[PDB]
Amino acid sequence: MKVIFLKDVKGKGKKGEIKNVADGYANNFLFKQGLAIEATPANLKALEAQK
Ligand SMILES: [Zn+2]
Ligand SMILES: [Zn+2]
Ligand SMILES: [Zn+2]
Ligand SMILES: [Zn+2]
Repeated sequence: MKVIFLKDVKGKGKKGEIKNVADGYANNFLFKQGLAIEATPANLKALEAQK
């Protein structure tokens, strides 16, 4: 699934990147720890507002 990285995650992604990752890794690690959010239209809008 496509995510937006909020923080660098070594080996996986860098803050600001939008990219595809394994679903289990997004669900159980990235989302759980606030390291990325789902790359939905709503989230991109909200994120751009908060930047
Ligand atoms: Zn999926
Ligand atoms: Zn940082
Ligand atoms: Zn970095
Ligand atoms: Zn946010």
